[PDB]
Amino acid sequence: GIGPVADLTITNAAVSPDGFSRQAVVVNGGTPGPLITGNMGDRFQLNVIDNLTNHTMLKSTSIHWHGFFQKGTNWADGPAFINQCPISSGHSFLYDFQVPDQAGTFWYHSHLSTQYCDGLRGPFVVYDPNDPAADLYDVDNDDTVITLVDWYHVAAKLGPAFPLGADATLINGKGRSPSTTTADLSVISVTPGKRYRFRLVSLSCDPNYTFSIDGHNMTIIETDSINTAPLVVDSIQIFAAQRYSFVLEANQAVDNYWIRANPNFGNVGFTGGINSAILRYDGAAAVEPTTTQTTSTAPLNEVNLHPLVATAVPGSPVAGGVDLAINMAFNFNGTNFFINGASFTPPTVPVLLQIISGAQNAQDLLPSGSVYSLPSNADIEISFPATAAAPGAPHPFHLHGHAFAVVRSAGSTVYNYDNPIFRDVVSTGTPAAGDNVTIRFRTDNPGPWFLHCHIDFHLEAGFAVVFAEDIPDVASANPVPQAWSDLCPTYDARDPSDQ
Ligand SMILES: Cc1ccc(C)c(N)c1
Ligand SMILES: [Cu+2]
Ligand SMILES: [Cu+2]
Ligand SMILES: [Cu+2]
Ligand SMILES: [Cu+2]
Repeated sequence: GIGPVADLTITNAAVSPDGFSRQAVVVNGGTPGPLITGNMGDRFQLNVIDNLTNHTMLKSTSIHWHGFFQKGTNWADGPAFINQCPISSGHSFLYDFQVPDQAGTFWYHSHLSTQYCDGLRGPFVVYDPNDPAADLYDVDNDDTVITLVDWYHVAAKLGPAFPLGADATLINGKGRSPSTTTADLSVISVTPGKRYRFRLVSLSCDPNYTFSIDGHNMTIIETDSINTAPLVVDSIQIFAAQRYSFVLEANQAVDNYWIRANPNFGNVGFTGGINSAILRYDGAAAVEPTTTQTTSTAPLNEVNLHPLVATAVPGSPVAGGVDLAINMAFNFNGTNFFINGASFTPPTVPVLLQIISGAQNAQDLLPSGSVYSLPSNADIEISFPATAAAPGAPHPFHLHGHAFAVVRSAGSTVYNYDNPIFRDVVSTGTPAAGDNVTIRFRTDNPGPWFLHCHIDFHLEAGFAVVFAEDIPDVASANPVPQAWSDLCPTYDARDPSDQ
């Protein structure tokens, strides 16, 4: 892939991953952006060159590196109006951060409005030179990365506020729509007897996917960048922005096998080969598979996921047994989402800048009602009670700057204070199951961090909140480069359309 130091030139271009031509936001020439890679400990210097020209998809841009804690570099997190002002067309900005005690599968994508739905998204992998699970597989490179994308024929700002289905699922950049069943599919090669570490990443904007491979099992060894105890699975339900590394042994008869990624809504099923890709054993003919899907008897269940290494759940083994506990009461009034009676709306001055400029607490920070103060070095517990007042469930919630422990998973009434996995994106389940997904984390990273549903269309509608973590240490902990301090002046000078 493209080493720790690289340029990411953003432009507009007509594209047709599913056979349908449409203008989009492209990175270095392609929508599923280029795979970015590096090793644990590597310093990353990703220069984002904004050469966009299309206002309707927004000439401005900002990029978030999903999963990375960005400790000491809160200004490079990406969230527009949270940690920075957007980059302006004709300008470039350098994201320069280090990745220390982190290694696994991630991705990058615009964090400006719904722009990542229009194409600014790509996979990001950080290898571990001494990976604990290295002995469990033979191949792990550019070809074992699998990306899932919900592709729309209509641009994000031109279609419905809430699409309710993508025209086609893209696996590794390719796929078919009910109207383009002869479009080329992605092919993933495996050689007999070899074990592969496949890195499954959802770059989705709304759909969650039920992923499976005909005739093959899958051993999960990673969830959202956290090393996981090996778990043999039949199928994987992956929500927006989640990731899973699973080992697959090419131990079946040399042949072509269907790789399925069935979305929860939109064009479901596999008629005409949609929502599909191809697993091709060396020696197999270049033809479509004809293998049949069988019933899943070992579905992945988050509750069955455990950290590879013993990792203590912050706080105490009791409900609320924590320093600060917060419940997120979800709501919707039609066009907009709410969290604790507030509907997020981007402030003009980015929250990081507000704090650097003197912001002393939650009351000062804007927008009002969407910011929470978090004391440093403390245990936090948050609950997301599924309420039908919030349509669109299951809502995958995401926390920036930290990995959290899922003490209670969707579709379960258990509270695990001893063995829960840690991850950064979690499904908050749904209301007939009486779900009440609950997570915990320790405030070990000073700075303002976003917390929101990763269904971009819901984020755009205000389904978000901001955590102002340890406000006093914020400015000192996150020194900002000149280029960052210039972002806002150059962005605010732009005319509404001359974006
Ligand atoms: C409001 C609303 C209704 C239905 C779905 C599937 C989403 N995402 C959002
Ligand atoms: Cu993130
Ligand atoms: Cu994200
Ligand atoms: Cu949502
Ligand atoms: Cu985010």
